[PDB]
Amino acid sequence: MKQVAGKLRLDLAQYRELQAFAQFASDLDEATRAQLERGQRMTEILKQPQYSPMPVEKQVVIIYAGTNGYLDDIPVEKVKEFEDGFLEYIESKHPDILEEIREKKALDDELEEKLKKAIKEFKATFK
Amino acid sequence: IMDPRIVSEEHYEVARRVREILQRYKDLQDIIAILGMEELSEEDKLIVQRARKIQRFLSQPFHVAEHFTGRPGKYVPIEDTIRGFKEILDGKLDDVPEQAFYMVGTIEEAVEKAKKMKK
Amino acid sequence: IMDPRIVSEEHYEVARRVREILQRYKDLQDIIAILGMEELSEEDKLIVQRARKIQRFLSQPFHVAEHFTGRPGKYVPIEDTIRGFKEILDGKLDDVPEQAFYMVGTIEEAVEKAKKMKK
Amino acid sequence: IMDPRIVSEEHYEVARRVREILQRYKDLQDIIAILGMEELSEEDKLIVQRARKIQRFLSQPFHVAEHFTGRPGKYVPIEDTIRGFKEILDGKLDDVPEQAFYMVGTIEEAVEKAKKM
Amino acid sequence: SLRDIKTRINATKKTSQITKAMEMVSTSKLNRAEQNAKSFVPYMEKIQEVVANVALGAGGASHPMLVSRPVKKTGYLVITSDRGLAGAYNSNVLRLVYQTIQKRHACPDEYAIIVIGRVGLSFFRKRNMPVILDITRLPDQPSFADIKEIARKTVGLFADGTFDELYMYYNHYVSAIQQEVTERKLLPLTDLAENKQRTVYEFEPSQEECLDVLLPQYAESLIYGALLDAKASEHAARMTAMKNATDNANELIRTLTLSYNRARQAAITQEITEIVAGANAL
Repeated sequence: MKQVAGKLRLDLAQYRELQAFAQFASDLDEATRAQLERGQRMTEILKQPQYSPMPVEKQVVIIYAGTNGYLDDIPVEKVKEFEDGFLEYIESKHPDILEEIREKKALDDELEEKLKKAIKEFKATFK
Repeated sequence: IMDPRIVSEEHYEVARRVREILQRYKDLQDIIAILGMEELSEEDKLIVQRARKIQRFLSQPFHVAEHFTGRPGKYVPIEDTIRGFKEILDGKLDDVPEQAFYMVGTIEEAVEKAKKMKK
Repeated sequence: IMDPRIVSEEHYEVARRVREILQRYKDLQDIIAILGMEELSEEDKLIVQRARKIQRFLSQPFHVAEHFTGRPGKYVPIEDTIRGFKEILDGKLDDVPEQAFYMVGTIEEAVEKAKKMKK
Repeated sequence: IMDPRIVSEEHYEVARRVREILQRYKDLQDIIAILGMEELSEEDKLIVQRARKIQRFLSQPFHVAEHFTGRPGKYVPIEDTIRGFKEILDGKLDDVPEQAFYMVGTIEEAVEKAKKM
Repeated sequence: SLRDIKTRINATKKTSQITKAMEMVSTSKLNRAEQNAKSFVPYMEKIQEVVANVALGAGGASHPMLVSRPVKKTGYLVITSDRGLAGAYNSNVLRLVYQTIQKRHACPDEYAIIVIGRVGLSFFRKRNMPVILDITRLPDQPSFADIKEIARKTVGLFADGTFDELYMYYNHYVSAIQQEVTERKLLPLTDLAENKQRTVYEFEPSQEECLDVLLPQYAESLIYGALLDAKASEHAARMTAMKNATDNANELIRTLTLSYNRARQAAITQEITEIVAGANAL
């Protein structure tokens, strides 16, 4: 969580300041557009229903996917559908990632497997 | 009782959409008094136009209020309340004037009242 | 004493017409504090132009104030105050600058004070 | 104690010039957020560069920090810090990387750190 | 009232953040307007000099657009912004053209008015004045082809002999804080540039037809040049207006905040003293 939440703090902090003024404007600099678009998507990942708490292993996976910016092609209304769809693909890998994230807690070593599954599974199905 | 497990699916959706459009309009109407309505975007103008109509359709003539309203009074069942608010949220009646929702009952009356108003 | 029965009809019209322009300018005051007077158009702009002149023509050099400023003091009769404010309200002195109504007695003094400035 | 009757004339001038440059840079920050660095005037750029280097030269490696970082620690006398900032304000060291002034003590250390790179 | 003043603070806070949004977006648009204008300057220099050199060099004045003529009627071109939050930018160009038409003409039939922008059109629609052209809704970035037909009507009506004198009123961009209300005489070309260095031009095309082609090119270039400066000065004017509006709102927020803190402390000391007075009495 310390490795993943560091990026979340910076992306979310730059969004709290920007939406209060730049929400209505039609054409701005690409940096500001990307900061608003990332902040809108991260503020959809933090929304959650009652009586459905998330295990830490599932939380760090979704936050990692959002922080790195793999949701740039996903509409702001579709982000909630993407959480359940990605966690369904991960159900098949729960035996692998539960033991590795629960025992080793090493997301630095795990980068290659997360990137490979998230990019190939969604790009092959969405194209 | 406003829990997704107790009420119908569309009752829950319509009630949450009404609160979001009116909460957005509440913060935006304050700005319009200093900046003017010409300075805001098309999404804001659309939210203002629909929120005005929604807020007026919440009004109803009571049977006990005949002396204060100059109207007989009306009863609206739950299915008609849900059906009426949904057409306003979906933009079906964007053409109807904002003055055709004061002290009315069912949504069919607003269209008849607009025809009586020659529009 | 500000009742139609006690004061002259000319006095009553001029006094009531003065308070209406001063109240209207106190309503515009909270918005011009942010945007300024560049946004205002037609009658609201003309109302502040006359309200400025009226607010300054209510200032008077006192005889007891000669010890603070080198200006001599003045006594203004009721017929002169009514005539001066009536012409300011009607717009007969719209061409004269607003700085020509500071610490004066009668309306003719504003005409010569403007002529001294040459603006 | 900041008045020139207690602090020396160069101590007052170095402190006033540092505040004036850092205040001017805070103005440019919202302009730098909306527009690019290349568009600024030659004098504006010559103050933005100076301000970033001065802001970094205010930084210092502490002795208590040796448990969290490799930096050993540094004590800088009043006479040495006043001497150091005066050289930076005149632009004598503008042809040096900004990282040479970051987490360093006395001004001679910035010169040797630059020579090492 | 403590509860009432808090609402004024909340309003001023949100509206200040919105005037700041209009300042930042206008700042970005001013840069594009100045960059775009500077990109057309080399083209403007080339096209204006070649038409000017052939119109005044190696020949006398024998064409209706160049030659002085008695004035039967005249036309005026005034350019303004489509939205009103631009500050004194629109009012000052209208002031100068209005006082000028009133100073030398006493009847509406004597002149014709060409206007660009919703506020300029509204100013002529109110009171009572005639208008020959009323263009509005032009894009934020104008191209040479966008105003081509508007310019064609203005130069065409002149070339057809309907107008004998024509003037342009527009704001000129000098600095981010200073913009100047400017006036120019578009036709007839009673004055022209002289480079003092000349080269040969083809003698096959007729003198009248040659001039009839290059005169419209100069008019289209001059009107386009005026729009580039007018859009840049509009964005500069709005940037300064929004900066001042935001500063006025930020000052009002601190003065209201201090008054709220005085009210907060006053309410607490009054409440605690009513409580202690009641407890002492009992």
